[PDB]
Amino acid sequence: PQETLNGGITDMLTELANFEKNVSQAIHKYNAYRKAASVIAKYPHKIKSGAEAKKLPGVGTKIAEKIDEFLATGKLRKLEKIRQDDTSSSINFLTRVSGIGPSAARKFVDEGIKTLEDLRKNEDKLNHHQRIGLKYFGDFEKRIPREEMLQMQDIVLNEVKKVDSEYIATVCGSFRRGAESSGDMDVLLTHPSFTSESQPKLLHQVVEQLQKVHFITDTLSKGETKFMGVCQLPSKNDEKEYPHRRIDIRLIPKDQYYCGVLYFTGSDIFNKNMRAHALEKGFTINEYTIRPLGVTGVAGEPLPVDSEKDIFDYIQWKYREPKDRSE
DNA sequence: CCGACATCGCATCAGC
DNA sequence: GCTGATGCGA
DNA sequence: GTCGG
Ligand SMILES: Nc1ccn([C@H]2C[C@H](O)[C@@H](COP(=O)(O)NP(=O)(O)OP(=O)(O)O)O2)c(=O)n1
Ligand SMILES: [Mg+2]
Ligand SMILES: [Mg+2]
Ligand code: NA
Ligand code: NA
Repeated sequence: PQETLNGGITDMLTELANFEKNVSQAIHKYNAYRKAASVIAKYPHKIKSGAEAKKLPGVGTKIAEKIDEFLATGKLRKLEKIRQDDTSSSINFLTRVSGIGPSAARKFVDEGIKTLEDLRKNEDKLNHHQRIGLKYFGDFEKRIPREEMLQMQDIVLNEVKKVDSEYIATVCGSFRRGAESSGDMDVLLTHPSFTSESQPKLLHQVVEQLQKVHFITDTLSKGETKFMGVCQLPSKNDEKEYPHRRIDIRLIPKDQYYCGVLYFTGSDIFNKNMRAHALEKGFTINEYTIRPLGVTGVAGEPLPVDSEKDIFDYIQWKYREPKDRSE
């Protein structure tokens, strides 16, 4: 029930997580540190020893050692040192630009480019995605109040039906889990003339419409089944301008619609725990189709599903509402 | 001691 | 020209 | 880094 309880520790693991991801390029250590931080964050006691923390799932030998040091000194020497290392701190920060991953960030820092200022000086060395992530650096780190999400949802739902009233658009992600604020907007899309069976420009025409009314402002990537870009709420004539926001639109076949709603509603860790738990209950689920495993796991055919708890029963879990799907 | 920890679409690079 | 590998964010 | 084969 508390961030403050073991906050010194959970911050330590979060920092260590980011450096593995961005500097050491180890996505699973990043995931491992996060898991440890999470379960420790829900632990309703103030941890007194590393042996005490090791008891929790996700916490093992090394993190136990790290906790002992922190508790008996108040610092982590490995972390103190990596904090003050110019190269490692520069690589880490640069990855906060959308489009710049660990590879490119390491590349830029190697040739002397270490700040936003240096980036804004070297546009020739940037792909289109990166120029936009740089441009809207501040805004993309701002959270979106649910009030604005509802306003955003209004424009989207309106223009979708305006193109063709047989479309269905569902706003998923954290917004659908009911969160008070979101980091971006996720839009699920479907149309009767697109199933797992076979109208050519379904995604293009929705996007084209949203650009027409000046909702979508930039395009990070776009194809037949998926769009990633930037959007903006129009301002009140006297009042100031809104931040540019990240938006993703994806086109999913209608006959697989609900599995997509489940997945893109999330959450992140929740989907990992469902697909890790299907493999022990003789199932295997992705964003398209839950399939009943065979004996050695030979994957049967795509079942029917006409609501989200259909899936929860196949897998035999209690139907948790979206608001309870953080993990 | 050692591999799994999920897989996806799209931009861009490596190379025939 | 093309296919495939990689990086990236989800 | 953690878990389990
Ligand atoms: N790595 C990831 C990231 C997201 N997802 C699914 C669950 C996420 O809810 C859904 C959308 O990703 P997302 O926008 O990045 N996260 P989410 O919407 O949950 O929260 P926010 O960042 O928006 O606030 O993707 C996933 O399965 N694996
Ligand atoms: Mg979201
Ligand atoms: Mg998103
Ligand atoms: Na443990
Ligand atoms: Na980034």
